[PDB]
Amino acid sequence: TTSQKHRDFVAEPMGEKPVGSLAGIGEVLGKKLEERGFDKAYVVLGQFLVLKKDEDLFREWLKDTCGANAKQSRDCFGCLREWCDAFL
Amino acid sequence: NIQGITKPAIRRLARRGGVKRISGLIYEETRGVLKVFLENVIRDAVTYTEHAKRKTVTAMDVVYALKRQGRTLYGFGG
Amino acid sequence: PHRYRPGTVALREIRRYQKSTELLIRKLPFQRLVREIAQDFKTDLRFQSSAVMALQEACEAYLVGLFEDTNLCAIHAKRVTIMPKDIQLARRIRGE
Amino acid sequence: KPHRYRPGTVALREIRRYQKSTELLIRKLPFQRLVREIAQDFKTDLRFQSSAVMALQEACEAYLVGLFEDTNLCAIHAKRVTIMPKDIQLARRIRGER
DNA sequence: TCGCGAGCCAGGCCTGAGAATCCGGTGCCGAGGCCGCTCAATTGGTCGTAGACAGCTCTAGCACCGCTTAAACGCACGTACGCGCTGTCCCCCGCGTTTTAACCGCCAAGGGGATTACTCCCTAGTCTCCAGGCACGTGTCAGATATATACATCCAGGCCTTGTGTCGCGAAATTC
DNA sequence: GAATTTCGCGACACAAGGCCTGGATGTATATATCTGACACGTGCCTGGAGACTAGGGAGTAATCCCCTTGGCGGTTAAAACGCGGGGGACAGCGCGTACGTGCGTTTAAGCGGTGCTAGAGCTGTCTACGACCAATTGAGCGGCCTCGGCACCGGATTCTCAGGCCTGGCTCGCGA
Repeated sequence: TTSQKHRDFVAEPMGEKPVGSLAGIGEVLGKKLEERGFDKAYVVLGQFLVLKKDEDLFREWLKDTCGANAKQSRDCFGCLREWCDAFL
Repeated sequence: NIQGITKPAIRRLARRGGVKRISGLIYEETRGVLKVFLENVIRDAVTYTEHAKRKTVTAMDVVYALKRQGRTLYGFGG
Repeated sequence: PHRYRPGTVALREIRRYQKSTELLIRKLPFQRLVREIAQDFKTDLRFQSSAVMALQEACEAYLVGLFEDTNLCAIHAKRVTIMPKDIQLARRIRGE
Repeated sequence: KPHRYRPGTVALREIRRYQKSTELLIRKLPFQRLVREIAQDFKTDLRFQSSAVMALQEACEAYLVGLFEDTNLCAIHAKRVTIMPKDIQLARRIRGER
């Protein structure tokens, strides 16, 4: 159901975790998002919040920003939504 | 006046049929079904009556309206 | 207090109603329903009393048969409670 | 590596094919022999016009097709896809044939 | 793993509360009988014809034969789905209390159903005419059949990605 | 403080899911051929059509009365509502066996031709049989009465669902 990295990220406040710690984001995608400018987890969190938690818009932006596919975007969106539900 | 078919009345009708447990949406469905069937009987009864130049829908007209649709009714004949 | 588990009162009612034969719809609500439905085809119709009696007997028998078939459908699907989908299937198979 | 459809697709191809055509689906001679066999139970030495046997076969096929449509509705009602003898018996019992 | 304390659940004994049934009594109104009538069934005769019977024609239903191949049959194999089971939850059911309008008897009015008489025009019946449509023969093009071709589709293989496990080696703890 | 060794890091590797790409397959599509079934022309003859008549069926008014609608006052039985709860609906998961899939083999269905004769079909005769009408009378329908089978009511007696309590075995858990 849920990856272990997802559980580790959702368990505790993100604080200063690097963007590569996000569920569904590997080294390549993390590097790409850093190159675009998004170098921290909370930056992606804020970008998610700006889109008012819309699943389709978040996944489409992620896809157009680094080339993530359905599974990676789904995992990242689920992790971020659960983090918001647990801390936000 | 279709709400005149009271929910306990439909419950009793089901009890006669051998039903044991009744859902909740059933009541509106039964009212709809009863409305349709009553329309389809009274239409033919009224047509028979309009034919004979009467203003009273006698019993034989209702018996014939049923007899057309295959549900022969005994006891009112007539 | 003393209170039956649900299901037994249903069986007592089942036997009581399958033993007797009186009408199961109160007469006056049904009479007003019949007049309301006929009011759209002819305006000044007066029903003989026995005509309304026959209409009511036919409606009760039709509904009892319908609930018999619906109960067969419901028991078919490993349930005990009928549902609108059961009635819709019974009417669909019957030819309506 | 071999071509082998998943169980389910060949059924749909056959369904489309047999719902698009109109020819008779029971071989003629077995049915004719069955009809004569049944008829011999009532009065012996009867002769059948060929058109009569054809009409009988058309009626039987249409009846079975209708029966299977209603049986399939009953089976889907029980949240299955297989039709079973209890499905056929229920369809007939509701239709009033038994 | 056993001894032993303690509690949880399975099943039977027993009872109680409520329902179904059996018994008796009263009364009541509907079924069964009796009389008057009247008209529908009966009987007898006549007569027109529906169809029973005999006979001939000729069509198609039956039986048979042989050949070809479409389809049924048997077998093996894979997988997917029907059945069993469990856990969840919610929503009909059982009951008590309140409300309400169905039911019953009575009234009265008159709308219209049913009956009868008179009238007239609509239709069955017959005759005479004639052409609309049926049976037959003859032509031609719509669809059957084939052929190849182009393309949509199903399903498998290939490559990218993330996630994860793991072991030699860095970083730190421990003893001499 | 040094050597060594255990825990954690990065390279190495692997596994699962998704996206890209292609072949085999079936379906759609265009082009050609051909043949038999539909469309058309024609003779005739039987059924449709026009005229005219007689009479009976239906229309329409007049009239009676019955029974349907409306309304009212009491009285309840029954509907309406709410709430606690427990059992049923529903989703989910696992399995194994049973049904779909495909391939080689047999088999018998289907197509063709022939032979024939039993029986469908059509026609001719004429006799038994059913319509029709007049007279008649007794079977059956309308109305009145009565009395007893049954509805109704009360009151016992047995039956049935439920549960509470006790007995019994089972299980859980800590230490030797």
